[PDB]
Amino acid sequence: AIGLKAYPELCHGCGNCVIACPVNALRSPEVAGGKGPTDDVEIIMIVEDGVVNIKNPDLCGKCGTCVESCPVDAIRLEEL
Amino acid sequence: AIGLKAYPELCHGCGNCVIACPVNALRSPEVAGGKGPTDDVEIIMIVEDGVVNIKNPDLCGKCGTCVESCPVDAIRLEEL
Amino acid sequence: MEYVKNVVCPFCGTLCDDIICKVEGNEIVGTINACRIGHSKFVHAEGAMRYKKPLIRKNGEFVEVSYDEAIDKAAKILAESKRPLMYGWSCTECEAQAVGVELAEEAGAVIDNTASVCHGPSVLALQDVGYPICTFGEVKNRADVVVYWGCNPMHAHPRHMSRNVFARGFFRERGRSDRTLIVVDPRKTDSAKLADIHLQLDFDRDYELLDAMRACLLGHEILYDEVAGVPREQIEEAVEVLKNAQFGILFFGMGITHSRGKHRNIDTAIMMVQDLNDYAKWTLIPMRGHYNVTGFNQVCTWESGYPYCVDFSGGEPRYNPGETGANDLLQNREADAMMVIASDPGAHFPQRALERMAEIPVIAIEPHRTPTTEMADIIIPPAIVGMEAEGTAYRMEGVPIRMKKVVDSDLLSDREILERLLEKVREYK
Amino acid sequence: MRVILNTGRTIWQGQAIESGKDLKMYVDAAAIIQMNPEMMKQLGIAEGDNVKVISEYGDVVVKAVEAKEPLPEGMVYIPMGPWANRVIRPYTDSTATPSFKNIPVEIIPTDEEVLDMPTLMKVYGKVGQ
Amino acid sequence: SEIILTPKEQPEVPLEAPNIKPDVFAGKSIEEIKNIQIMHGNEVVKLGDFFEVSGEPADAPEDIKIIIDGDVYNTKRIGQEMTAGEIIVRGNVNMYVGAGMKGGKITVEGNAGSWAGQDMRGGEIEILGDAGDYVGSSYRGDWRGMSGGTITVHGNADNEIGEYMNGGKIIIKGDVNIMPGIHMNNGLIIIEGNVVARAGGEMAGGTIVVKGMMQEFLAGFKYLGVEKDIEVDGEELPGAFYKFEGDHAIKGAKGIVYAAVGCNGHI
Amino acid sequence: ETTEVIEGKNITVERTGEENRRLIFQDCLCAVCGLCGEICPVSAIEVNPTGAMVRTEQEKSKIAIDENKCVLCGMCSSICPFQALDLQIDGTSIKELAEYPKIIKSAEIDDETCIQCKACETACPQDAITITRELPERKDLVTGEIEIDKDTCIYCGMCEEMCPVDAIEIDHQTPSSASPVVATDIRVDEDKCVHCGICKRICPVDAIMQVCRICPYGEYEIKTPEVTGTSYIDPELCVNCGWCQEICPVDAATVTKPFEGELIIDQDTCQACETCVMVCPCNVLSFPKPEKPGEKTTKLHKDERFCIYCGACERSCPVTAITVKRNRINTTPIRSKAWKNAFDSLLK
Ligand SMILES: Nc1nc2c(c(=O)[nH]1)N[C@H]1C(S)=C(S)[C@@H](COP(=O)(O)OP(=O)(O)OC[C@H]3O[C@@H](n4cnc5c(=O)[nH]c(N)nc54)[C@H](O)[C@@H]3O)O[C@H]1N2
Ligand SMILES: Nc1nc2c(c(=O)[nH]1)N[C@H]1C(S)=C(S)[C@@H](COP(=O)(O)OP(=O)(O)OC[C@H]3O[C@@H](n4cnc5c(=O)[nH]c(N)nc54)[C@H](O)[C@@H]3O)O[C@H]1N2
Ligand code: SF4
Ligand code: SF4
Ligand code: SF4
Ligand code: SF4
Ligand code: SF4
Ligand code: SF4
Ligand code: SF4
Ligand code: SF4
Ligand code: SF4
Ligand code: SF4
Ligand code: SF4
Ligand code: SF4
Ligand code: SF4
Ligand code: SF4
Ligand SMILES: [K+]
Ligand SMILES: [K+]
Ligand SMILES: [K+]
Ligand SMILES: [K+]
Ligand SMILES: [K+]
Ligand SMILES: [K+]
Ligand SMILES: [Mg+2]
Ligand SMILES: [S]
Ligand SMILES: [W+6]
Repeated sequence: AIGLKAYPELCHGCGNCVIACPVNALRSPEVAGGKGPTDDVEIIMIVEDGVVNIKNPDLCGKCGTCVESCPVDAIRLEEL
Repeated sequence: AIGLKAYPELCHGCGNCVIACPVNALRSPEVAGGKGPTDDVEIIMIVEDGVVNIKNPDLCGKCGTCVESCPVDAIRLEEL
Repeated sequence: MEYVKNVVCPFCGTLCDDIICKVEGNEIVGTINACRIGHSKFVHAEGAMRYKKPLIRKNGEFVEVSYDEAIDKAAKILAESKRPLMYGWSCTECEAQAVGVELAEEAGAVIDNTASVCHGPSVLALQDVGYPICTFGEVKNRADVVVYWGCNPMHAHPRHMSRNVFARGFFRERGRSDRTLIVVDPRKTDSAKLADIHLQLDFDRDYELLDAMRACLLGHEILYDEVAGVPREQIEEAVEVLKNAQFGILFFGMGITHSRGKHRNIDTAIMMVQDLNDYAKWTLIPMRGHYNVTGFNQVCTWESGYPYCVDFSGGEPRYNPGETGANDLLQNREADAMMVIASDPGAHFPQRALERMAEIPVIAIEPHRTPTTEMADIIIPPAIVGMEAEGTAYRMEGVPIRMKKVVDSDLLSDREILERLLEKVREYK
Repeated sequence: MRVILNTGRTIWQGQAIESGKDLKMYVDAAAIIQMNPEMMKQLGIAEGDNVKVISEYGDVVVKAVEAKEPLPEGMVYIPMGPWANRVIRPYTDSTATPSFKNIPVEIIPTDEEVLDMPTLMKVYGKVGQ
Repeated sequence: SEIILTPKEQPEVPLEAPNIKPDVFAGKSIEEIKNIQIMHGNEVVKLGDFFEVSGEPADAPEDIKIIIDGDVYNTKRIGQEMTAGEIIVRGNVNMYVGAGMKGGKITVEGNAGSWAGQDMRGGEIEILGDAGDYVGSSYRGDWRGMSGGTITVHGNADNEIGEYMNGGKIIIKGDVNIMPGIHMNNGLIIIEGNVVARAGGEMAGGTIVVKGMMQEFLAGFKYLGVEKDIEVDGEELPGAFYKFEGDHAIKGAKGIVYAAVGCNGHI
Repeated sequence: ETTEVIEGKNITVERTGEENRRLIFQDCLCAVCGLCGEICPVSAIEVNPTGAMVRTEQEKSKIAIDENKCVLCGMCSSICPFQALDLQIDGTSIKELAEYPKIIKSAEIDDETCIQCKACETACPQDAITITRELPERKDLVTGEIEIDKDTCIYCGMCEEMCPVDAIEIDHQTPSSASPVVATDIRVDEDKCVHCGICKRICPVDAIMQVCRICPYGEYEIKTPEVTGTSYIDPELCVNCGWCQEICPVDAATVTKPFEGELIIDQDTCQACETCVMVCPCNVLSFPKPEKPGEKTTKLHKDERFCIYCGACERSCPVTAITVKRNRINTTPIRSKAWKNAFDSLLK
């Protein structure tokens, strides 16, 4: 089925997807307000060692918001 | 000096320059009326063996009419 | 493994202060939240030269020396010099920059930072017409219209958009959905790909475009039917978007400081932002490059009265960019010695300046192997601010944040190196 | 071919400078020239082929790369670095700031090799002191 | 009357010589002129160390004419703030020639650097060769610039000549580059050659005349038509000029650009 | 120590000395009439074929000047009817020096008589004339009241469509649940409105009030149009053909010519190659199109009113079907006898 897939080799670490995602926003006010998380939180993905890193793919509702926010197609919704 | 130069290898034999030339026209009523000469005439150039052939370059006044009428630049006014 | 939080990143003028550092031994092995660039600074890339000790070259080849010998010969060069250039500063902390000002005073030197190849033109422009700015939080919480003018933050300030545009603010709780995003650039950059409006204007005609926009803004007719490659009708439609903002922010960058007109491109942009305040709240922020370029211009300004291109040769501070700037002294062959700190003009000056660097004594307070060290006579390695050394830095809009020390280094800090160089320069004089 | 030379940043050139300008990474990220695919076709070169850039002010050989950020017709992109700064315009017009962006250049295919970082600087001829 | 300065070979580190002006030379013997202080980098030195000095003293600056019989391409601020008298330079000069000038006249027989006649108040400057940027300009941050005098450049000048001009007259017989008359408030600029771009950018008042070709112009100007036989600041101009008023990016702008019809139909 | 600088197709011959002399040739102004080559006392000028230089692409300049023969006397400069040759002395052009004979010609517009109709600008074969005119604004030639009741308005768009001057503007939008309307505003631009009444008649809900005042109040509210502007004749592009004088409906333009002569055409020798027609810098020559079918026209039509007798047509014709005579060349007083022989040698 269609799911979240990361392409870290294309990623900038810019964080737009992390901030744009409503699941992340709902769970972390710092993320809702555009900051990287400092408090310990369970969210779908974060920028780690400079690139996007998927941590909780089960929480992803495949809405498509992050994909629109990435200009370099480093995060996508595709099969598997 | 600037003078008439033929490039027969590019020539179509179409006859536009021969007919367009006023010296030729004045000298041969058949040429003035668009025909190849049948009567013997002395004119600047003819189509001979399928290509343009300069016969009397001294009568050329380098007005440029022939050049305007050739689409494949097979007759020209240039140095020498 | 241990995680050090609230770290401030020492790369670009975004100056993010929410970095998590992964520390293993005494060494930084990973990061969280930092973008691709910031991460690359925090982590060592294997095969990369990190100078462990000072060096001096012997007309053609480098030999390891002690700190005292290297500092001593460097002090001798500056003491004997009649027009020394002290350039860089933007990638170290403010307390070292303050010592540099005092040392430039003592040596009769001209001190100058990377502003002279960067937002120097914005400095010249703001001195002539003004400087209407705000802090990031006003952008996040209020900004209705966000413009990136001749800057490419996705490649040059990677987290800038996520923190100021996609962020949910007090009055803009829907983040990106609450803002009209505008980008002005002759290229379809990855920043432009995210925009609601992309003015893909003709290069080096920003000044012409801004003149039409401002004439329109003040009620006048636009003379020509196309300006900078943009049709008249869309000039006015763009002016209406800006006039209808509730709160607008103009971020601008090198595309208009390096372009034809240079400081006068910034000049006209500033005056438009000012005049727009009769129709809508409007403000601007220069996208300052390094994490502490802004800090030097702050420090140099408050100690001397002038922000950069500062010449102490006469005792009094004097200021003429175009005369006393790093590139002017090198290209006009005025400088007879140069000290580089926390910068790489060998990589980033034009050929004509490097021609002069080839002929003169070059001192380089530099931790890594660079085109400048390849043109250097003395190399003095320091502890790196933000990883091994602490101190104040200033974000692109003036907000001061203290850089943190995360791990230990046996090397000396910039400030200690500079305080010793200042000690010896006095001894000789 | 006459083109307009634009220069500036890239995430890869930023990663490279903070990894190390002595590394091969930096040559791969900064010793390049970005072109629209139509322009590469017209000069007859492919990705990886080298290009000779000549200006009123210098010359450099850089590796051709297909621009993923499309350029205006007639423009090419060299990331900031010592390769770009061999050819851009040095004069500051009495502002102290060189003209790093939008410079008329001549580009030509070439079989010459890209000079690595320490070799490139030797062109300036540093004399010891 | 005549005091000769023969320059010795000029240093790579430039000289600043504000005191080379009739005002200071007045009432001094040659030996005291030999001891006048000038700057050479971060060193205070004597004029004699870089110039041989001959000639006749005089006590009033009106009667003194300084001749620099040789190239002084690396000496700045010659004639700065002079009130009277004359300076002739048989060669090139560096920056700030005649900066702050009040009266008298300077003749440069070769090229001059940037800021020739910056903050001029009166007198004359004549440059037979080329000039740099900021001819007759203001100083950084100041909105009050040149208020009087006349600058004549027989060759070409570059950028931002007459920046923030507020009186006086600049004449470039050659070509200029970009932004002539930027932020002009008052005065007169006559460019007899061409202009690359942005003549009169953000001007509020004054008059700029271009007898050659402006390659580009500015959309904030309103076209008023053509005027023939114009008279500006005591200068007679023959021929017809396209007339523009601006720069209307500025509030209340009353500046005027005249552009010669023969080469400006595209404008 | 003479010199010749070639810049593009232009030619500069200069000699230095106590008197600096320089002869400047501007290719773009040259009509290839040949007069310079004929008058040259030392045969220093060679003029390329007139037709070829006008009808075909050539890299060569229209003339060639020999440095080694040129004595820089300036006769070619004096005679040139097209201002393509200028001799300068201590750099002042000889047309301002009374020592040098000057050809007498003029072209003038009485600007008080001129009404700015612009016919002469159009007619000028050399584009030598600039005519400006400032018309009144549209708003000032028209009078009325118009206002739209936006609460009554249902935004059907019919007035915006029908408005013949696009004076009405509607702020269309796609509806949303927050803003469930198809438009948010409607406006009339009275700078454009000419009060024709169409919008009010088409309005389905009578939301537009519109009154035209032109006929009752036009005497008082509409100012009589008074159209200003000026004229300019470029003296170097100008050639004194006289087209402006003859086309002017109010005889505000006056032209005097340098040469007097005649044009002679042999219609039967002429083969209508069109060379002289294209060559003629004064638009003297034309091919009249027959007005009705079956009609015939004179093969080559002239109107010597526009003629200056430069001789370029005759020079271009390869069958010499057209010849030029020249009886009088009007000059300022000539004192040198060398100059009087050169000017008389061009008479025929
Ligand atoms: N990866 C990376 N990031 C960095 C740096 C780095 O070296 N690498 N350095 C830092 C520094 S010092 C700085 S100053 C900032 C610089 O950040 P920016 O201000 O973005 O500088 P650039 O990316 O060089 O150029 C900005 C844009 O201007 C455009 N441009 C070119 N010509 C014109 C023009 O005529 N008009 C307009 N409007 N635009 C034009 C170019 O297409 C380019 O995309 O980045 C900082 N961040
Ligand atoms: N073609 C072209 N050229 C350009 C530009 C362009 O757009 N195009 N942009 C220009 C601009 S805006 C700028 S600002 C310059 C870039 O200005 P540069 O100063 O050349 O930028 P960097 O190469 O990042 O240099 C920073 C150096 O400081 C060192 N450093 C890091 N931390 C510390 C510390 O704590 N102490 C010390 N002593 N050193 C440290 C790093 O190792 C690095 O080598 O490039 C300019 N050149
Ligand atoms: S998809 Fe909708 S949910 Fe899954 S990530 Fe991208 S955004 Fe958060
Ligand atoms: S993915 Fe596209 S967006 Fe999310 S980070 Fe990597 S880049 Fe910035
Ligand atoms: S020359 Fe040009 S025209 Fe005369 S014949 Fe050969 S082709 Fe037809
Ligand atoms: S040139 Fe004029 S003349 Fe000589 S040939 Fe072609 S046409 Fe007949
Ligand atoms: S953005 Fe500039 S600052 Fe915030 S992280 Fe990426 S780099 Fe360090
Ligand atoms: S005279 Fe006839 S030909 Fe000799 S120049 Fe003036 S125009 Fe060209
Ligand atoms: S000047 Fe007297 S000589 Fe030299 S060309 Fe014109 S005419 Fe023949
Ligand atoms: S002159 Fe006679 S024609 Fe030329 S404009 Fe004035 S009126 Fe119309
Ligand atoms: S017509 Fe009557 S209604 Fe339909 S729009 Fe024009 S006005 Fe509003
Ligand atoms: S009146 Fe005639 S013009 Fe004025 S608006 Fe209604 S329609 Fe358009
Ligand atoms: S008639 Fe009544 S309506 Fe027709 S124009 Fe004269 S006034 Fe306006
Ligand atoms: S005369 Fe012939 S040329 Fe001189 S102006 Fe009247 S028309 Fe144009
Ligand atoms: S006249 Fe001589 S030239 Fe004019 S057309 Fe009849 S032929 Fe061709
Ligand atoms: S016609 Fe009268 S004018 Fe036209 S060319 Fe033959 S001569 Fe010169
Ligand atoms: K995407
Ligand atoms: K042809
Ligand atoms: K690193
Ligand atoms: K010749
Ligand atoms: K309509
Ligand atoms: K008439
Ligand atoms: Mg100023
Ligand atoms: S910077
Ligand atoms: W920078």
